[PDB]
Parts: sequence; C-alpha cells; structure tokens
Amino acid sequence: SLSLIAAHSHITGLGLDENLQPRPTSEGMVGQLQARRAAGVILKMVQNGTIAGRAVLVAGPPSTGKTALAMGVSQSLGKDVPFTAIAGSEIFSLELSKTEALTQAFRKSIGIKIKEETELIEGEVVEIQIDRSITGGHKQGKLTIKTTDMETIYELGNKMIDGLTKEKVLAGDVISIDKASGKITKLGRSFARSRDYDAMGADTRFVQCPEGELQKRKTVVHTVSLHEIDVINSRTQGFLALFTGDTGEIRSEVRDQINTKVAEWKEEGKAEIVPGVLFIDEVHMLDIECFSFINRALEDEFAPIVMMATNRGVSKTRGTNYKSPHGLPLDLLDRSIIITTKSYNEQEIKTILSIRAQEEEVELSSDALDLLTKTGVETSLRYSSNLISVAQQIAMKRKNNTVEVEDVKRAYLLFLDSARSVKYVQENESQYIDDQGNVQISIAK
Amino acid sequence: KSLSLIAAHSHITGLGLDENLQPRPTSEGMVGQLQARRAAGVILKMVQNGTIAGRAVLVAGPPSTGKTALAMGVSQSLGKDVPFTAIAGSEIFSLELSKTEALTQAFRKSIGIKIKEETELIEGEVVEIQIDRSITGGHKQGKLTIKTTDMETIYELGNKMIDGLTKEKVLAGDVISIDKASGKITKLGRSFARSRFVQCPEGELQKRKTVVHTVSLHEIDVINSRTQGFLALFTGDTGEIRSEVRDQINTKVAEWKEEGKAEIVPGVLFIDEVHMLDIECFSFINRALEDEFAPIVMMATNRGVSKTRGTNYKSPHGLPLDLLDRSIIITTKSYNEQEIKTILSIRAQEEEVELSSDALDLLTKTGVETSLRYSSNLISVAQQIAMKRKNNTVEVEDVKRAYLLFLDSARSVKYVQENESQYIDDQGNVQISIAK
Amino acid sequence: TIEVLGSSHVTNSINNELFDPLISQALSDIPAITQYNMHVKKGIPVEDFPKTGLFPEPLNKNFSSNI
Amino acid sequence: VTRTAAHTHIKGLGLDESGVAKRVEGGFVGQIEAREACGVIVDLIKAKKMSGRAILLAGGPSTGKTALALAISQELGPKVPFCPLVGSELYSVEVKKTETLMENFRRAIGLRIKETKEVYEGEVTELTPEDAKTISHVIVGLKSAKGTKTLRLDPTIYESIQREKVSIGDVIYIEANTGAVKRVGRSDAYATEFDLETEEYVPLPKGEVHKKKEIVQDVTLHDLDVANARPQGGQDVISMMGQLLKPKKTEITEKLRQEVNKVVAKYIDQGVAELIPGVLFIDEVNMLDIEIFTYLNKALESNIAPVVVLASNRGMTTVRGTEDVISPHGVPPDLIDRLLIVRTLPYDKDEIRTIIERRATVERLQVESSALDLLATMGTETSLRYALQLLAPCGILAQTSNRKEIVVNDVNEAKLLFLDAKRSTKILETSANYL
Amino acid sequence: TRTAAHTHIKGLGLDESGVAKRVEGGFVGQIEAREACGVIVDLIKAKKMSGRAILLAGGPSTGKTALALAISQELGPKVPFCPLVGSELYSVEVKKTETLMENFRRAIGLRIKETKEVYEGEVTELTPEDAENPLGGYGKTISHVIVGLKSAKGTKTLRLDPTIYESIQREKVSIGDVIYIEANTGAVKRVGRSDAYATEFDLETEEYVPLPKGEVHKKKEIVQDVTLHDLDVANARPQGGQDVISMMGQLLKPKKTEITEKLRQEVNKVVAKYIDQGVAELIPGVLFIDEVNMLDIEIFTYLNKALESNIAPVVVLASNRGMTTVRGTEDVISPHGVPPDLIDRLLIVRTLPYDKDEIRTIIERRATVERLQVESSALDLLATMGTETSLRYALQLLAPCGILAQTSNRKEIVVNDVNEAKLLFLDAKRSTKILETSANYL
Ligand SMILES: Nc1ncnc2c1ncn2[C@@H]1O[C@H](COP(=O)(O)OP(=O)(O)O)[C@@H](O)[C@H]1O
Ligand SMILES: Nc1ncnc2c1ncn2[C@@H]1O[C@H](COP(=O)(O)OP(=O)(O)O)[C@@H](O)[C@H]1O
Ligand SMILES: Nc1ncnc2c1ncn2[C@@H]1O[C@H](COP(=O)(O)OP(=O)(O)O)[C@@H](O)[C@H]1O
Ligand SMILES: Nc1ncnc2c1ncn2[C@@H]1O[C@H](COP(=O)(O)OP(=O)(O)O)[C@@H](O)[C@H]1O
Repeated sequence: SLSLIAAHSHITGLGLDENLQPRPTSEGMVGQLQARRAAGVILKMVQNGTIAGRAVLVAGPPSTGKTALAMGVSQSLGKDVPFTAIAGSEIFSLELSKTEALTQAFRKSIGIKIKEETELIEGEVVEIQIDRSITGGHKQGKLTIKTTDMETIYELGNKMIDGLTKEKVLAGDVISIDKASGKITKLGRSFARSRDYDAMGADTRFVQCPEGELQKRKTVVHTVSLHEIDVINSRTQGFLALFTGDTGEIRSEVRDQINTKVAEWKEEGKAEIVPGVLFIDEVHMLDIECFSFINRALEDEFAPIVMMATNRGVSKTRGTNYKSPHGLPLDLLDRSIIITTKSYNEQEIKTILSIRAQEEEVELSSDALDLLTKTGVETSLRYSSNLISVAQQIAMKRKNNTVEVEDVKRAYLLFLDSARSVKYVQENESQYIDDQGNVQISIAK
Repeated sequence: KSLSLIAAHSHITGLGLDENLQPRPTSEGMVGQLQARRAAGVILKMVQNGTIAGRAVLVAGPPSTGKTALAMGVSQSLGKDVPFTAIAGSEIFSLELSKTEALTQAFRKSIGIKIKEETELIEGEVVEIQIDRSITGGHKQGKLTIKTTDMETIYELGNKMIDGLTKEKVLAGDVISIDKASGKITKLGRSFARSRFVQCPEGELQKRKTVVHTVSLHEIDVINSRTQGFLALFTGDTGEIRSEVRDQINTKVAEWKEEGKAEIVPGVLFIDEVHMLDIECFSFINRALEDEFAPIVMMATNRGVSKTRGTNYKSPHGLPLDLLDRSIIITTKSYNEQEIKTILSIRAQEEEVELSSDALDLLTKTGVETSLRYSSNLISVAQQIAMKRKNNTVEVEDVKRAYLLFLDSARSVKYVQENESQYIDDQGNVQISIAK
Repeated sequence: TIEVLGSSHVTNSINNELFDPLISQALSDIPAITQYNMHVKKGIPVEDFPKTGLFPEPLNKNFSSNI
Repeated sequence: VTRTAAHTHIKGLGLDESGVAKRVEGGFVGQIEAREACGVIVDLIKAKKMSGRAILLAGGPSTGKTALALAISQELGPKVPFCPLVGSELYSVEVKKTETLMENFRRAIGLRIKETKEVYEGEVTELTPEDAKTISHVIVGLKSAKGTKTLRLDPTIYESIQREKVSIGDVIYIEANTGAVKRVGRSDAYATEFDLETEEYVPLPKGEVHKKKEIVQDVTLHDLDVANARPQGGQDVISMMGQLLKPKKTEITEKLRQEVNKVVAKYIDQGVAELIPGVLFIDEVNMLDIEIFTYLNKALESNIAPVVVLASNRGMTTVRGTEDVISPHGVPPDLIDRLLIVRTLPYDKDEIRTIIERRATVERLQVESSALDLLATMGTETSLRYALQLLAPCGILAQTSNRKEIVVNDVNEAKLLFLDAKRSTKILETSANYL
Repeated sequence: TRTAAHTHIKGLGLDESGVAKRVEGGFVGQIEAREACGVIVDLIKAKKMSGRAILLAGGPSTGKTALALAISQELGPKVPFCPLVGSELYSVEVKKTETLMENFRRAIGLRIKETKEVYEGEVTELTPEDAENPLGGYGKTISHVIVGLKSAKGTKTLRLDPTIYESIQREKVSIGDVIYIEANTGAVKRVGRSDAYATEFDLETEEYVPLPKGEVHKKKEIVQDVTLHDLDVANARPQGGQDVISMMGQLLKPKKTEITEKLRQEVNKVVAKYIDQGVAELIPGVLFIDEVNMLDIEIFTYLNKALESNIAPVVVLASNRGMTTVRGTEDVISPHGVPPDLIDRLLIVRTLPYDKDEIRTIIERRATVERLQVESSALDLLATMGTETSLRYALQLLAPCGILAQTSNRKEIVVNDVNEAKLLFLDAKRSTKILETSANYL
C-alpha cells in the first residue's frame, strides 16, 4: 500500500456511545471527555445538514490533541462528505489573492450528489461492416462484438460511424459502449492478439478479454464540489486547471450563476446538497484581512462548518500592532464557540504510549513502559513517542525482540530533549553564533 | 575579433612572474604588490593543476588598490578555453529567477567539458558546374569539376547535391567547403581572379580535421531540460531549472569521464563587490562550495566592519564569520610615490599620450595628494587641451588648466560645505533666491 | 542556427521544426485552382482539407510589411 | 585525475555489527556518540516502516554535521533517494514556499520498476506495406552481419517510419516495447551510387539483429507528479527548439497527488513496483521563515512524508519573520517538540592533527612531522578549516623549489601570504580608509 | 431547508407613508436606522441621483449587515446589488483601482427588449431547385431551396434563398431533424432530432428534443437584463475569430486586464444612443462594502475621485471602529478608519445597542426560524446569558441545545440542556480568563 505509520494513524473515529457519551478508551482516543462530547455535538451538526456557517475553535496547549480530535472527526465523518484540511500558511500565494484562496477553500468543502444509470456493452470487436447508400447522406453499421460467453450483432448510426472512425478500432480491440448516452471508449487490445504485430508501439495497451454477461446495468453516485463546477465553467478545457491549479481568480458572475443553477437543480430533484467541514490548523498566523473576509463569508447559505485550531496564548495578530487572545481579533471571537482541551496526567500518558507502541508493532516490558511514562511526565509526550521507535531499533541490534530498560536508557542518552539542549547551549554559549553574529571558532585563547 | 576601444585595465596582460612564481618589479603592465601577485600566482597554479575544487579566496583592501586589476591579470594569464565568469554582487537580484537559482547558474557556468571530435570536409575551388535539367524537374544530372592548388577532379552529383548547389548559388571561380554528412555548403569567397577575395586551398580535397569543443555545464542543463530550447541560452529565460536534470547531467558527465570520451576543465568564478549579497546568498554559498563540480571562487570587496545585508549586526568585510572561516584572504596595500608614477607612465603610454617630465612630476604629486584615479582621468583631458592649442607634448600648464576645470572629491565637499544654503539637504530645504 | 558536424538526423529534425508543414499550412492558404483540383478532380471532400487561413489580418495594407 | 573538495575522505560511519563506533575508521576521527545515533537513524530508515520522523543535529561550526549527513547518505547507498537542500532554496519567485517544500518532500520517495528493452537494428532490405487508402500492415526486412530477420508492423509504427524518411538500404533502429523508430543513415554498400551525395554512410551492425536486455528504472514521486501536471501539454520526443510560450511552475493541487497515489498503490500490489522511502536533508535550517516552520508541522504528519534531517549552528536566536521569539538553534518550540536533537562536540589537539594528516593523505602530499606539529598548532590557534585549506598552497610552494615534500619554511611562507579572519580583522580595525 | 445567520429578515418592515413599527419583518428595535434606510431605499427607487454614499456605524453585533441585506431585499431581485469586503480589492493580477472600477460598473444594470421572428420545427422536405439556364463550367446551379417544416398542430412549406443551402450543408442538416431559422439573418441551426426517429438504431449519440409546441412561425418578445461590466468584458475580449491569437487565448488562463477609459466611454455613448431610442432602460443599483477600515488611503483617494462620476451608483459602507489610524498612514487619527475627505462626502447613520427584552425577542425569532421549541424559563435564562456575554453567543448556542435535547429523546429545550451547552462550549471572556490564569503556553 501507500500509507506508512503516520503520527496519529491509531485514531479510527471518535469513541462515543449512542447517547453522545465518550468511552474512557475506545476507537484510539484516550481521555478528553468534554472535548470529545463537544466534537460529537459538532459531528451531529454536520450530519444533520440543516445549518450553515458556524465557527468553532479548538484551543489548548501544545501536544494536547486538537489535531487528534480533528482527525477523529474526519474519520467518523464517513466517506463522500467533503473534509478540507488546510494549514495557515497555504493561503499566501503569488498568483492568487488571499480572499480568492479562502473562497476556493470554502467552496471545496460543500458538494452536490448526483445519481445516474449506466448500461454498458463491453467487449472485443470482431467485425465492423459499413453500409453506404447511393446518396451517401445516411450510413448503417453492422457491429460484431463478443465476450468469452456470448456474442451478438448490433445496428449503428452515422454518429457511431463517425465516432468509431475517430480513435479507430481494428477488429480485435476492446471497447465499451453506453446505450443511454452513447459513450465510446477504446480500452485497448485483447491478449488473444498480443502475438500478432511483433511490436506494440507507442499508443496501445493490452487488456484482458471481458467475460460474463455482455450487457451490464450499474447505478453510480458522483459527489462534485462547487469548486469543480467553478473551475470547469471558467475556461474551455478546465480539467487541466483542476489538476494544475492555474485557475487564477475566477470571477463572481460565474459563481452566482452556479449558485442559482444549483438551487434550481435542488428544486428540480436531480441533485442533492452535501455540506462538509473545513479544518484550518494553526489559524493564528493569518492576516487581519483574511479574518475580515472569514467573518463576512461565514454568513452565506453555501458555507461549510469551519473548525479552527490554535495554541497561542495572548499574542500579537499579524497585520496589526496589538495583542489578542489566541492570536485572533475579538470580532472573529464573537462569532465562535470554543472547545478547550486539558493537559494529561500519568495514566492517560501511559495509555496513549501503550496504544502508540501497539500501533507501531513494538513490544515493551512493564518497567520500560513505566520509565517512558515517567519521561513523558517530565518531558513532553512526543519525545517518549519517538523514544519508543528508536529504542525498538536499539533492541533489534542486540538480537533481542522486546524493549528493555537498558535500551530506553541508551535511547535517552543518545537523543536529547529541549531542556537539556537549552542547558548545553547556555553553558557553552561562546561556541555558537549568537544574535549579533559572534562566535569563538578556535579552541585556544 | 573582440573589439575594444580602451579599458581601465586594458594595459594589463597578465601576472608578471618568473618560473619560481617570483614577481618582477615591472612586467606585463603590473607593478607593485609583490605578495598579492605571488599569492594570485599560487592561486593560478591551483587552477591550472585542477586536482582540487571548491576553494574560496577573498581579496580585500582599500579602494583603488589593485583588486580588479589582479582579477583581470589572473583572467589574462589563464588564457582561452578555460571558463571565467566575472559577475557583480547586484546582478543576482532578479525578477524571474531566485537568488539561489541565479547563483547556481553562475556556479555552473564555470565548469567545462572538453570533447574532441573528427569531421571530414571538402574545401576547394570550383572550376566548372554542369547542370542538366528536365522539363518537369524530375531527374537532374550534375557534373562538378573542382580543384585545389595540388589536385583536380570531377564529381558526378546526385539530386540532393543538385538542390543544395542551386540553393546558395555557387558559380565558377568560387571557393567552397562542403560537408558530406550534413550537406552544409559555405561560400568562403572568390579566388584570385581579376578577369571577397581569398586564397585557393592547398593539399588534398578531402581533409579530416579534429575540432575541440568546450561546453559549459549550464548549457547541457538548459539543453537537457525539455521545457525550453537552446534559445534560452541567448534570450535568457531559462526559468528555474529543476534539480533532477542537474542530477542526470552530473551522473552522465562522470560516466563520460570514466569512459574517456570527455574531459573536465575547472574555471574561476569572480564576484566583484561581494558585500552587496544577501545573507541567504552566503548561506547558499556555504553549502555550494563543497561540491565536486564546484569551481574556484574569488571575491573582491573593500568594505571594513560594515553591516551585513539582511541582518542588523556588523561583520568584518560585510561577510559573516562562517563564510570567512571557509576562505583564505589576500590583502592589498596602498601605493607609494614611485609606483604611482610608474602606473601613470604606463597609462600615458597606453592612451598614446606624450608627456613632459615636469608634467609627470606634477601628476604624481597630485596623485599622492588626492587619488590615483583622478590623475589617471586628468591625463586624457590634458591631451585634448594640448591639442586645442596645436602642440603634441602635454606641458605643466596643460595639466594646471585641467586641474582648474575639473574638480575632485575633497574640493567639491569643501565648496558644498561652504555654500550649503544653495543645495538641497537631507530635510529638503533649499534657497533659490539670491537677495534676502 | 544550431549546427552539429557529421550528422544528418540533426539537420532533418531542425528542418522539421523550422518548417513544420501543419503549422506552415495553418498560417497560409491553398490556391483556388489547387483547391478545385483537390475537390472536384481528385474526389477529396472539403472536411478532409488541412486547416488553413489562421493568420491574423493586419490593420491596413501599409501595416502588412516592413518595407 | 582525481578531484577532492572538502569531503570524499568520508566513506561512511565506520561502525561494527553491534553498532559501536571505532575511533579512527571510515575517515571519521572521534565523534562516537553522534556516529552511533546516526547509525541508529540509518537502521530506522532501512526498516522502511515509519513516516515523518525527524532529526536535528546541532553544534558549533566546523564540527561535522554535514559530514555526518553525507556519511548517512553513503551508508544508505545509491538506491535509496537522498535530497540535499539549503534553507535559502525554498524562496522562489514563481510559486509559494509551501509548494516548494511539498515538492522537495515528494522528491524523496522513490519507486523501483522492472523493465525490458528489445531492440531491432539493421539494414532495410524489404519495405512492403499492404492495405485492408488505409494500410493494414507492413512487412519490414532487416539484415545485419550475422543474418536477416523479417517482421510485421502496425500502421502506427509505419507512420513514424515514413516520417523518418526511411527507404531501402538505410540502417534503422526499432524499439519493440515503445515503438520508437530512429534512422542512422545509409549503408556503405550504397556509397558508390554517386560520387557526391548528402547522405552519411554507416557500416553494417556486427552483432545480431534482435537484442534483449533487463533494466531497472528508478522514479521519484515528484517525477510522476510533474509528468501529469504539464499546463501547456505533452511534448514531443525530439525538440531542440522550445515552446513559444514559457511554461512556469504552478501550485499542484492535492487531487492530482491523490490520483498519483491511487495509481502507485494499484501498481504496487501487482509486484511491478517497489516502494523505497528516503531522506530529505536540509542544511542551515535557521534561514527558514516562520510560515515554512508552521507548514513543516502539517507536512510531517502526512502518511507518505520521508525522514527529514536538519542542521543548525546557532544559539538562542530570534526566529526569522518574528520579533521577540528567542528560541534555541533558531527553531521555534513547536517544531522542536517533534524533533530529536543530536549534539556535536568540538575537537582537541590530537584529533585536529589526525584530521590534518588524513586530509594530507587523500590529497597525495607528503608532510614532515615537524611541519605537521606546526599545522596542528595553527589549527588549534585559528581554525581547523584554515589549517585544512593551507595544505595545497604548501604543496604548490614545495613543488616550486623542486621538492615532493613539505618543509616548515613552506608553512611559514603560506602563512605569510594568506591570512585568516582574525588577522584580517586586526588589519581592519587599525586602518584609515576602508581597510 | 438551510438557515445561516440571516434569512429571518424580510425587508425593513416599514408601513407606507410613515415610520417603522416595533416588530415586523424579522426586525426588533432599531427604529430610526430602519427609517433612514427606508428613505435611502426610496431615493434609490427614485432613480435620479448618482454617487451618493451612506456610512452606517455602530458597535459589533448591532445589525449593519442585516440592514444592508434588508435594503437589498426591499429593492427586489431586478435591481443589482453587489456585496463586497474591503479585503477583496487586493488582487495579485490587476491593481486595486481597476478592481474598484469593475465593482462600480457591476452595480448598474441595463434592461433591453427585442422581437424575434423565427421558423422552427422538423424538416419534411429539403429540395434545392435547379435553375432554368444553368451556367457552363459549374454544377447544380440553385435558384431557390424549398424546405417544409412541421411542428405541433402546424405545417408550412417555405421558399428560401440559394445561399442558406451552404449553411444547411455545413450544419449537417439531414431529413427528420429539428431546425431553427431566424428571419433577418438566415443562419439555420440544428437543435436536435425528433423523438419519432429515436428507436431505429440500437446505438446513437444524438439527443432527441421533442416536437416544439405552438405554430411554426411566431414572433416572440424577449427581455434581457445585463450589466455594464458584462458589456465591457464582452466588447474588450474578442469574438469568435479565425486568428491563432483568439483560439490560443481561449484555451489559456483568463488573466484580468486594465480596461481603458475609451472602451467605457464608447459603451456609455452607445448605451445612451439606444436609451434615447426608447428600447433600453437604465437601472442603477447598490454597491455594498463591509468593513471599510481594511481599505488604505489610495483606495480612499480613488473613491473620492470616482464618487464624482456621471454614472456611479449608490455606495453603502459599513464599519465598526472608533478613533483609529487609517491604514497606509502612521499618524492620521480618524473616526471609523475613514479619512475626513471621504467622511465629508457621505451621510452617517448611527446604530444603537439593544436591551434585555429585545435580546429575548431576537432569540425567540431565531429559535422559531430554526424549527426549535424552547421552554419559557430556558428562554429567560438564555436572555440572561446573552445579556452577560454576547447576543451572538446566545444565538449560536441554540443548535447544540437542540441536539442535546434530541439525544435525550425529547423535543423541547430545558434548563439542564442549556446548562450542559454552557459547560461544554465556552465564550470569549471565560476563554480569555483561562488564557490569563495559565502559564503553559495556553
Ligand atoms: N486523546 C488522545 N488519544 C490518543 N492520542 C492522543 C490524544 N491526544 C493526543 N494524542 C497524541 O499526541 C500526539 C501529539 O498531539 P497533537 O494532537 O499534535 O496535539 P496538538 O495538536 O495540540 O499539538 C499525536 O500524535 C496524538 O496521537
Ligand atoms: N599593480 C598595478 N599595476 C597596474 N595598474 C594598477 C595596479 N594597481 C592598480 N592599478 C590601477 O589602479 C586602478 C584601480 O584598480 P582597481 O583594482 O580596479 O580598483 P579597486 O581596488 O577599487 O577595485 C585601475 O584602473 C588600475 O589600472
Ligand atoms: N570526525 C571527523 N573526521 C574527519 N574529518 C572531519 C570530522 N569532523 C569534521 N571533519 C571535516 O571538517 C570539516 C567541517 O565541515 P562541516 O562539517 O561542513 O562544518 P559544519 O559542521 O559547520 O557544517 C569538513 O570538511 C569535514 O571533512
Ligand atoms: N434588529 C434586529 N432584529 C433581529 N435580528 C437582528 C437585529 N439586529 C441584529 N440582528 C442579528 O444579529 C446578528 C449579527 O448582527 P450583524 O448584522 O452581524 O451586526 P454587525 O454587522 O454590526 O456585526 C445577525 O445574525 C442578525 O440576525
């Protein structure tokens, strides 16, 4: 697969009951009962879908579980619901305004759901017979398609003849034709003719011969966010702008016609509206203009639920020269509700370390787990989390499979935390370059 | 080739040294500065040996004391076929390229690949061309009687040679060179036939010549990147060449070097006024100096304990101490009266100016009083003042008239400080009126 | 002009890039008697012609040349 | 012959099977604990299981941080990707710095692909196409010095054959898997049809017509990202002239990254592809802005992020982009909490002498012992780097007087010509007009 | 049904020829500002003046944006209304002056009417009739083209030009398809195929529009509503052309450009020429800018220039600052972040804060819009909560109360649910007290 063991991959959903009551340890989350209950309330707000434009703020000290709670919300949200998780530094672009980047991030988080039916005729072409009239204005086509089980004869129109003359099939290629829409594709060449032409070439590919029933019926569901429609209706060939990001400040008229037409599509009954969540991690470093645009853009009907995370105290706001709580102005803090996380104790740190050791497939002893719990009490939690992973390798170099206290002590001595590094820098300040660019290179005076 | 009127360092043809790298008192247009010239000769031997890479040399001293002259002497004594990239400090603050990308291009412009190849040519003198053509132009027949001063021959020509001779019309009496593989025909001119003008070639018609190509690494980087062609070598919009094609070129160059198909020549990258670079440029140079494909970087500066750009503290020579740890420093000194007189005599012989002896003593006195460059600039104005009164030799009063007409720095500062009420100060206050 | 001594492939590729027949046909037009020879005398339909006449019109007759 | 530039005496970490460092081994002198920690990190990277792990190694200047990073890259081998970077390279004028950081993050994850090369090459002796205005197939006959071989070809390759202007008697090159057709030129058997021709004449190939070869392709994830994110479109195989409108870099969306990940995850399960994570090394990390420092926290939490190795030589220093954030090593405390710090200690006199002797050995110079003591004393007095960079002028000055060996007088002469930073500062202070 | 912070207000709620009543149209209180906004609405409906500016000022959570949206609802949907934020003018493609001028021209509308004479329906016959004396060296010289059309309850045979048959051949018009011919231009277009010719082939791509209703020939009067900015961006960009530049720019990124004053002058003079003909009506509208303190003094200076124009619409500005420095200046102290040059050119409407009964009534209306049922004692405790902390905090704490009531399988909010929502979700003041009384980087 293409996923390694991430920072928090043990979190699979939010560990709640049916009455929104959090279990002490379930679904990878340990502790934080009030924050998990509030996140369950916000999850029920998203799943209800009748409300729009609400702002919560997860405030706490570092290494407490704000982005862990956001990951739990994203995992318990389920599929086909848009969840757009960005950081604070992503909106500063050189060819897009901050307002336009925030508009695209807002409209990436609300989608529409469209159901459609497919009647597929997928098979290998045997023989195409083209009949031309004397006048030549109308043409007929005898198509011989086949599977491994049955084959039949189909009648074609002139538009079939034109569409098969383009991307021309050579009597032994695998195609698939739709009946309701007339979609035409060339999947490739069969493996029965793989030893025919002695050199394949540039623009060919080999597929298996399709088997089973030749006719198939399938209902498929598509979820398209409003940003995709905004990009597509802005150019001639717009999917290249969807995959390359060169959209470049899409205008407002196309946005309001897309809003009007999606309201008309909801009223007709073709499509339905799926609201989602926009998560902004480390929200404290946005400009004051972005905050102005945010608290004006939270008042629209086509607005998702915005989850913002920060860990600053009373700090200055970028773009101004004064300090504010959480690095956010009071106008934005008026239109918000705050979930506050609390620091852990010995038992919760021990349980989180046990879960992270189980997830990384690392076996520990009781004494090593107690020593790592004491280290995570004194130092932070992520230091012990990294200490587990390096102590596993130190264990495996000894031809031993379980991590002992000697390995934890060796990993503690080899790698330093913040406080010991600060002490060693401050005791030996002459050997480092200070703020004025002074350094004693030589060891002799 | 290489048109040039007169430069400020055009009298310098190289470092004046013996076989033991000892400096002569006066050789190849360079006088004085014995230790600096010896150190630059050792640096020249470093470049000529080519077995070491990524060594940084700093040339620091007072202004107008032989720094750019030393760099020009090193570049002249290097000779041709060895890359030498001389840039200024303000040339990398671009609008379409980042500073690190411009520095990377300036670094990779100074390492060359030497490739020897052989090609065969037909250089001769056309005696007679016979062309047989049809009505519709289907089949063409051609006879070509062509010769040198040594042989004579007749060639049957195919259809594509007929087309290549009709285009770029070759007549009898011409001297042409034909490449058989590519079909490129070049008219060298007309022969000596009064009945331009070149000499009829000698020897064999079909010659085989070996040519040597020196291609910089930046040229192969531009060519191998498929998004732009070779015209970006001339138009200049290379535009942030990626590192993957740099890795491919760095592997393929060593692959050619191991197989013996090509050779490595290193060059010199000279950065004049290095103190105008930013701190992010120095941090890039600190890691770019440790590559195998890194030239020898010579930097020239004249600042002393100034502010490093991009920071708020002061550093020696305008450079941070981690960069200065990675460098060895050549220091220049101020000039005496005799060396100033010799430099002014050399500049007098360079600009075809005839000088009297007492005028030379006056120029030396006003050179050790004010500046070397001021006396080096007066010496051509005084020649025009001499030619106004119709005599060839510049006399004393000819120097005095130019001294009276054209001012220097100190007299201008004195007159400005005397009459500062008539000029615009820092605060923007001026007085234009004369009365009251 | 880029020259490589001792190879005809570079000359063929350079002559293909400088005088690409699709683009050079797009920036010009077919003569009328030639078009009559293609369509009527040779049976080639109209839609099978190469695309021609994509050059933008100048402002005047005086603005069409530097001479 | 051989080029030495401040390195290449470093061959590795010089550890044994139990991971304990030898004193002088692999070109490394001293520095036991940092080498052991780097060996543990190398083993963790070779375990190929964890994503987003980070390491910062800190110490004074001229202590061995970049040498340890290069020793890690040499210990991993050339198969594992390794992306070196400086902190000033993240500031570009075409895209934002976060896009450059994400591109350098995805440049360190590689894929190994098993591929086959099949080549036909020889003289064209028969070129017969057959239809059923539309050709059906072409029979091409090839001949080399070991014999002939006939092939059938599709009209697609026939169009490229006709585009290459291939006639009877030309030596061609056909790749079976890709369909690429290359023309070499006419043969020497047809060199006498005219006295003068524009065609180049090549001899017949000596080997067989059919050649098969097993090859291994290494492709990073950024290559697959940039192969699909071309804004102008695809390019031809051969193009000496560039496109008329300049294609610049663009902010690649995450949808393309997800689809590339889907394709790679499909290809891995069939056994065609093998995934190899690598190392992103960033030297001089104190040049990073606070916005890049914030985006690094999000980028380290992804599922495919490689192992990042940082280095810094600062003390308690204000973070760039901020006013009053004093933090160790110029790194904000948010990122330091996700880091593991390895300390680097300075050297004593005997290790400086051993390093000078080791560098003099690899530069093929012979130094007298009394000159080596003077060089060690100079290295302790001013700098180790100043003593290391004065070896080549000493060699040149010894070669000047026809000697293959360094004497003390050469060291004194090279000290007289070239100055260090301290004596330059002393000349700077007691000067009149700008030195 | 989606509710988002608004849509409980339906206009201002004034009566005719008089003043605002106490509660009407979703508004509680704010009588004088509602009367002033109604006077401004009547002035806009008078359709005479140009470039009048209204700045409405007050504290946070007072109702400035609600008053602007009430003005927009009171005008109706046919009058243009351009909402804007002061941070939107900073673009990295074009200068902010051009963005302000584009948003100025977006707020003026043109109503045009036209008559179309069409012939549409399924083709019955298509015969190019030959001439009596054909010319030599040619083939099938055509004198006219006979086309028969069929629709719902009407068939009619036509007699056409010789020229249109070329367009019939280029548009690939066969028998049985549905065509559309306007009178003065010709220009037959193929709208599709009839549904009676759908099931003779198993596979096809062409769509099947059914037979059109009404007669084959009917003159229809259409009415189209555009803006001046649409005309500017339509005349500035080229039409469908055969040059390579037009097709190359259509496949590239639509980069915004500096529209010249000459194009605007030509557009205004041709619009005035067609207005004087009696065909076009000009409808000025409202340009609304929220949080105008984000503008710097350059945009303020260009606003001073552009408000004295001949065509400029009514601009409504909103701000909530007091004595504040203007952005882009270091020492200019100004009310509401607006320089005195612009302050002298507008009229200021002051908005006042609320009291406890108005807070309770607003909470009652926002509860009855969100389809919620609140107990009376819980309503009084929520009104006390809104008095103590904020009106917006009391409004935003309604949906967690409804969710917690639903989780206990009840349909009514009680005191315990609002206490649980108090304990779960914090406000700004208690979070600030938590930040101040902690020293762990909180
Ligand atoms: N309740 C929890 N259960 C399990 N793991 C947790 C919990 N809270 C925090 N963690 C772990 O702590 C690590 C760092 O915490 P993080 O979520 O980054 O806090 P913050 O976002 O405040 O920095 C994460 O890898 C996460 O797995
Ligand atoms: N040793 C020398 N021999 C000849 N000319 C010299 C010498 N030193 C200096 N000059 C002259 O003095 C002038 C100043 O030299 P230069 O090094 O360019 O100034 P700076 O030291 O400010 O860079 C030059 O024009 C050069 O011709
Ligand atoms: N333990 C060691 N053994 C041998 N050479 C060393 C050792 N440590 C450092 N060096 C040499 O000293 C120099 C220090 O350079 P570098 O490590 O890049 O400086 P910094 O640590 O400031 O980045 C390198 O050229 C390296 O070859
Ligand atoms: N007079 C009023 N009647 C009913 N609701 C009001 C009134 N004034 C304000 N509100 C409500 O207060 C909320 C916020 O007010 P808002 O218009 O944002 O004030 P401001 O624009 O000054 O911040 C809106 O959702 C609105 O519904």
